[PDB]
Amino acid sequence: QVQLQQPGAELVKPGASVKLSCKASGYTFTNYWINWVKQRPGQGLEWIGNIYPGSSYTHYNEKFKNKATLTVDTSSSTAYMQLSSLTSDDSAVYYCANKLGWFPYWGQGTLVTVSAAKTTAPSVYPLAPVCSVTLGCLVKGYFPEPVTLTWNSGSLSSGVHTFPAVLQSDLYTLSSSVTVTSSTWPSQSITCNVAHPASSTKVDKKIEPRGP
Amino acid sequence: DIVMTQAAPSVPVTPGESVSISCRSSKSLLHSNGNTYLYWFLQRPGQSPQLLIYRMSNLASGVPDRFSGSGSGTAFTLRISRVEAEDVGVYYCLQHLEYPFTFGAGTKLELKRADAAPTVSIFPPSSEQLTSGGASVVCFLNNFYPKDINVKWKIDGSERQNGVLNSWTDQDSKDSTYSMSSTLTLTKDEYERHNSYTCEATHKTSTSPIVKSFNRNEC
Repeated sequence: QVQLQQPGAELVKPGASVKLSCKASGYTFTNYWINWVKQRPGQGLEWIGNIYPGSSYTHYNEKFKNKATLTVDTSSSTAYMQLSSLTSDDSAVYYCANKLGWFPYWGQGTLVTVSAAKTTAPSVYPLAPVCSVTLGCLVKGYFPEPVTLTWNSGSLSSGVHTFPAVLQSDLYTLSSSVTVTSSTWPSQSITCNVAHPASSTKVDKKIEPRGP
Repeated sequence: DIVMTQAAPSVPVTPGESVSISCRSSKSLLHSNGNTYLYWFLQRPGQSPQLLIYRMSNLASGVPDRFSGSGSGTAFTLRISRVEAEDVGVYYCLQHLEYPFTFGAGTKLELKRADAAPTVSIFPPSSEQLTSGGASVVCFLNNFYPKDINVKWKIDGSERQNGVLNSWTDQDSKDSTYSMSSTLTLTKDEYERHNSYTCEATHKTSTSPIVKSFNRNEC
């Protein structure tokens, strides 16, 4: 299976540069074009440029000629995009994608946040009901975006609502609910899992019934 | 550059009915090789774009036969014969005939389903948070329609407005409803000075308030 692996996040100081990676597997990397695409939060898709890894032949959108540089490493089958002198207009998700004949495949995207604020890992709190059943998970005080929240390591996916984060004081907070049959819990195990890529942290919190 | 125009930012549709989404190019996308160089994609929240149609009219593997693509050399249409909940998201056209490649600006589908009452759940602060000196109370109002909804917090019967932050989901991919989370953040000392906590909502599905409460010491 064709796959393109991108890191979830890069925190970048204003005026600094960043180099984004895109690791390819499942096909011959040198033989197909790699494209890069920008998406600002809540906005549309914009094409940056492409590169043919066997030769390093490139095309750039004129709009990005002084912002982006595309290269490859044919030993590690990795594509790279360097972005220079970042401003707040550069905060966005950046996707890599390839083209195998008519058929494109996409990476998951890297969220670049341009800010002088420091990385902060979240505090994660399990929320049991008041003394179907609904459980919650509160993810408080992190920076930058994103996190990845799952229930039971992704095996519990139905009846889940994970909400958009809210920003206050250079820190984000997010919540999630999950709704199961009352015979399911607390007889069986339900755990919230939270990964924060910018701090390389992963935390698990089992939901336990409240005591006296 | 070739300009790609999707003139509608959003299109409403009743579940079960057909919808057509338009895209126009500033010049013909017909190649000398006989193929028309036009893609359609669907993007869901937080996800990479999913291929729907390639070469203007070919249905991609795994995409239901409810989807089709047609067009001239400059006016293109994505048609869904019967819209289902899973079809919600933002639709994009893309030309790849000439560099630079260019996308249209996106069209969101809005599914106008039947009214649905919210399911409300309230959560006292986690004991683990209290050790840190803070106390967040959370209220979920889940699977309701339409999107408009009010929440009010009351402490010992008096309205509390400060310290409340709210967030809403996009339309659910299975039932087309909305959900909302409301968080009231207090210091531990403030939380411990009161006993009754109430999340009170209003929504068009009821002529009276929808309420969930707890007493801090009732365990």
